[PDB]
Amino acid sequence: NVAEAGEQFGQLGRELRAQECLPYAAWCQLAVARCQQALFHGPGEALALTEAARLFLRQERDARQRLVCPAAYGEPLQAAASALGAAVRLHLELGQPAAAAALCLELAAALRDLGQPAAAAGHFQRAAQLQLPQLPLAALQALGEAASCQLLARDYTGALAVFTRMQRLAREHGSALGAFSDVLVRCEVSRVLLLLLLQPPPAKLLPEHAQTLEKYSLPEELFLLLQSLVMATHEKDTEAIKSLQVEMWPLLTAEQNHLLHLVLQETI
Amino acid sequence: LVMCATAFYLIENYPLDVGPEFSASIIQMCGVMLSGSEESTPSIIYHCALRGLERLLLSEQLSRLDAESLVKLSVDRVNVHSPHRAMAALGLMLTCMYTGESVIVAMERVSVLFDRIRKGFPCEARVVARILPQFLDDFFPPQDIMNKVIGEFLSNQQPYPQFMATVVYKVFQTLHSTGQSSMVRDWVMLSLSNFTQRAPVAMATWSLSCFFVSASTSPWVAAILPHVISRMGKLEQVDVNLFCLVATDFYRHQ
Repeated sequence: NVAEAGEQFGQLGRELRAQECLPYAAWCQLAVARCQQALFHGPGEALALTEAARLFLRQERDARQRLVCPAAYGEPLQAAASALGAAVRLHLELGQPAAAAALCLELAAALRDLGQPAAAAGHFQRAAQLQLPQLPLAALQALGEAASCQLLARDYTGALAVFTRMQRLAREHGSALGAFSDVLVRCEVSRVLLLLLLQPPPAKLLPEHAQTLEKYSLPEELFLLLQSLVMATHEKDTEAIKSLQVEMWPLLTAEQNHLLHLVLQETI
Repeated sequence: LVMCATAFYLIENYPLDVGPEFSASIIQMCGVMLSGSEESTPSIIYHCALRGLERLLLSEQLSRLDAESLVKLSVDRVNVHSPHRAMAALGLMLTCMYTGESVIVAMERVSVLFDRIRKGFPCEARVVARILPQFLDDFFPPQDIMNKVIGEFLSNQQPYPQFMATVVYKVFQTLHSTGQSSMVRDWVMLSLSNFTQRAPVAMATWSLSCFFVSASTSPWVAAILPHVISRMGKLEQVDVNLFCLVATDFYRHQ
């Protein structure tokens, strides 16, 4: 009966996706999960709640990406993060905190697409603390997509907090290997373009920020042009800074090309 | 976010239809949330519950005991590290003083502004140097405002006097009102004794030239100060000649 009640709601949800409604096939998936709380199915109870998460985030690529509607206002964006609230709480009671952080990296790759880059910063740091005991290189790629949010969200001071946490694990885990050898190239080229953008006072300059700026005042091509740029902004040299962006534009990627643009304006 | 927005609409407009015990307990739930960490309560949840707190104070509805609960929570959040988080907390310290022992308790609030210059990023401390000229002239008389500025201008734990140089300039030219323009002259004498105990020799002579400009004649000495604070260090033969011209027009100003 209550076992046979769950098989009836599964035939209904598949004849609607070809019919292509999808708030109602999205409402068909939340009915499968309410039965399995009356019985106790465990890891299959969390399978009905995360196929209802795939179907409210497809109602809003047809409302903010494919059909960019000014009347679209997040009723299936409020619906998307509420079926994922009951999903993460049910892996932890069964005790698998590595599966709880797979479902929170899906919620934060939509909010960077739907144009909410400050609350996208957000949910990337929730899925790392559920992985730092378990997978310290699956945990350091969720913090490299957290630095691409706050520079869209223009949080340049909160962006110094998340770059010194990537580098403090690779000296505990990597010393570098490999997969951890490319996480440390991205974090000593981008903590140097922020301390000239915002130049911190010696009270709020940590003992980790103190070490990297004595070395300058990683590839041999790009290590030589970064010692030269910390000198000019301490000399206020307007001719020195202009010829380096011409000669550091192919070297960086366009996430590191955004931090060099905002220094040359705030010194000129 | 939407559920804390309708709590603020009840206390202002419709007080008596809900209990008096219900008004003071929405104030307390924004203490735990606003004194959370930079990842416990997000930046979008942070900035929206805090703008509604200075609304209720400007409304004349809250009680005298209900208003001073908001005063304590705003002190503890100016000394958090994130300045976008800490720029909004500086707005709450004003309004409580702008809805309101009288001499004694106002001593503690003014020195909170001076530390954000010391600790705090230069994207933050541009805001703090535009206010504090205008801020001190309104509350408490300029005999008390003068002691805190220069002794926290000359200090070795000043990370830059550059933005602290613009603070001292706008004070004196409002003190060039006709009643207090001669009291401008007495404070120039005491600060000269402090320079004889020395800063470094390039650094010590730069701070002398910025002070006599702000206490000078009207038409042309006053416009030199952004040319002076442009070059903060880097002593020059052209730098030695500029110090002589400024402090002698003050000798014929006495």
